[PDB]
Amino acid sequence: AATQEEIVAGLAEIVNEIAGIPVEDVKLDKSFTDDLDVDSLSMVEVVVAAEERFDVKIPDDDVKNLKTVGDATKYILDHQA
Repeated sequence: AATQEEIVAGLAEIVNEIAGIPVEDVKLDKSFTDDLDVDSLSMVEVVVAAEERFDVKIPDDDVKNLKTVGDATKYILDHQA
């Protein structure tokens, strides 16, 4: 279980590990594979550590359709426990 504050703010922690993007820069209007740029191939590893964080369940086949954390937020909320 998590909140938007865990998703948005929390992702930046994970994103800072995976790639090294600022711990507040992974905002709702910040697209992972566009504005953020998070290694690009390793992006699934962000998912893994995010799944670790929110306890979310998002397989590679599922995550392949995301964009920003705006999408990720309501998405992760429905895909988490």
